[PDB]
Amino acid sequence: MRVEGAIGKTPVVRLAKVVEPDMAEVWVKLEGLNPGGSIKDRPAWYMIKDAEERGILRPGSGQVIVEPTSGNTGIGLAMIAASRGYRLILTMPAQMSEERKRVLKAFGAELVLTDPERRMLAAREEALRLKEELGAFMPDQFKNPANVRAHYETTGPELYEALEGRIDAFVYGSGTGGTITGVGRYLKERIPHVKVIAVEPARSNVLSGGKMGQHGFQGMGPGFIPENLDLSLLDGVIQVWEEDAFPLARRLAREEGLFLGMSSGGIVWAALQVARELGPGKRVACISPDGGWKYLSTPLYA
Amino acid sequence: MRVEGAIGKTPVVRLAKVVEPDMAEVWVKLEGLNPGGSIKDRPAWYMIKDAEERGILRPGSGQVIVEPTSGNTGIGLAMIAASRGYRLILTMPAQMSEERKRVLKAFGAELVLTDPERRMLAAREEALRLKEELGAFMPDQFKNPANVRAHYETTGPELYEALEGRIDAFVYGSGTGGTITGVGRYLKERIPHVKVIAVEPARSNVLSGGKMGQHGFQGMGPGFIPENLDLSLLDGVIQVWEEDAFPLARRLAREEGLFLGMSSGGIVWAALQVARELGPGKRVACISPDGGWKYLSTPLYA
Ligand SMILES: *Cc1c(COP(=O)(O)O)cnc(C)c1O
Ligand SMILES: *Cc1c(COP(=O)(O)O)cnc(C)c1O
Ligand SMILES: CC(=O)CCCC(=O)O
Ligand SMILES: CC(=O)CCCC(=O)O
Repeated sequence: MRVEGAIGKTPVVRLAKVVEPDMAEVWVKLEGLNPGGSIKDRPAWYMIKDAEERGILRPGSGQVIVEPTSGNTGIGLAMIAASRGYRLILTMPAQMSEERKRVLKAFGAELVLTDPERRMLAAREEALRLKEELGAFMPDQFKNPANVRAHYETTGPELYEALEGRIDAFVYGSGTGGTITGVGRYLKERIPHVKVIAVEPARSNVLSGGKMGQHGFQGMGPGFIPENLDLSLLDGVIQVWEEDAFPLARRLAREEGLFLGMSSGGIVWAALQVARELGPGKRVACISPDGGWKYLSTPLYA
Repeated sequence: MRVEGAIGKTPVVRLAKVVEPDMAEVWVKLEGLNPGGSIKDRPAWYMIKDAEERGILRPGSGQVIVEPTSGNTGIGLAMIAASRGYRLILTMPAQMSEERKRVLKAFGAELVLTDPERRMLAAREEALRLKEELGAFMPDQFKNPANVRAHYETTGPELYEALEGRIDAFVYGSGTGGTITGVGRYLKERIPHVKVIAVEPARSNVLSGGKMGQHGFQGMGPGFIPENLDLSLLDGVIQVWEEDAFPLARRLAREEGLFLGMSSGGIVWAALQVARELGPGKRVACISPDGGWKYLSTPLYA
């Protein structure tokens, strides 16, 4: 079995200290336990695997893959690219941590820095150009149906099976929209009354009607509605503030022994609120995108 | 399920690019995918669990626990102490990464930095001094049989089960000696011809007859023979040099998508030497204690 085969089958834990007596049960799936350290392993592998299936990519060819990403997707892709013999090129703002660059380079990925002023736009522009020049494959994580497909085929099934189908609400901090759509559809088909609740930064509450803005929940709250996010699935949206979430992430590490990432703090915080709403005899499920290792420099853990 | 319950059940992959055609199959169990990020999660839980079983510790008591460690053991214990409500104190050289201190403190552990020049010697003395003035419990990872029992009860079964009981040689870079002993006994009770081969830094070849010395394989090579190490299980000892292991560690990440730790580089290297001696058809299994994440600022990945 290759590294990709080790993707998924992550455990789920039930919170026992940060919950309150009248709360519904709260379960968290630890995606930080994937080979690449995050939930992106799934989408990364599926977008490339799908590309192979369609005859766009040929394994061990050295073919070029390019994607504009400054987060876990770049890591997921670098890991997969390294395994299947692909030449990966990632575009990103120069403000990128002199820490995150090292891991990406460790997998042999090529990093192309872009105007820190233009940001996401410049990164995408450069990636598109490279796509054209090198005739490379571009995942395009926000529009790629294979992103959703990964969670519809693995993440969803895993969560449903591990929780014996006893799920009243599913909570997630949407980023590319793939996880909530993927898991969302899967659970809906079998638990039609299940409530799918999205979570977004209060400071960039585009799903609530608000407007884009800076926020510290790395990995989620893109500042717009991506093509991969199916709104029809949502039964509500919870806005989370760094002021409440970070302290909670600290309680999680300290009291539950769960050292999770920034997006996790907001997501679990949301799950907790949904848990108060539903009450005893109900089970709320959510997902921890990644661990707290890559955020030791943020005020969340400094 | 609590965090401690999400420990283990780690995947095992087969190398496909770094091996040669005249080599036996080479399988690697990824212990970096445990909640605490390393193989230590197991002995950490077992030593604590054993203490609770014997009535030395009651969960949520806030009872003080002390242990000298500048590696993964401190992290696993930190996670467990946080999960079960215990007050952990760790002693270690003052050098210590600042991020490494941040992760331990994220779990609420307390740190005591000792004399850098005298390495673990100073930490050990400072930990004993604390056990004496506070009446604290001390895991004592090098002498505690629970360390061993953890691998004899989970790691071993997992590996045997995952490889269809087909294992010709098991290779491992002994640290506390718990893993090679625990897994070793397990395998040698079910596979009459299985060869258990220990691995140690050439620069601290205590098992080979040489004397202890400074080396870069963090996590293994204590520079002495620990109680937990059952020498009667060994069928050989391979010495490894960083000049060999590190380049390979780099190759594993770039060619197999396996971003592993320093000790993993030396262990895998030794595994290939065995894989070649045994020849094709045969199966060699070894274990990757942890991932590359914590070593991005070391000459291994910087
Ligand atoms: C990808 C990611 C998310 C969001 O999941 P999507 O499937 O992209 O909606 C949240 N947090 C982190 C840290 C992520 O990497
Ligand atoms: C603990 C450890 C080892 C050695 O395993 P033992 O079970 O202690 O023999 C090797 N490498 C790393 C990184 C470790 O943390
Ligand atoms: C909503 C996001 O910012 C997603 C980032 C996804 C990534 O590139 O890891
Ligand atoms: C033999 C060792 O160096 C062991 C290190 C185990 C520890 O992380 O404390």
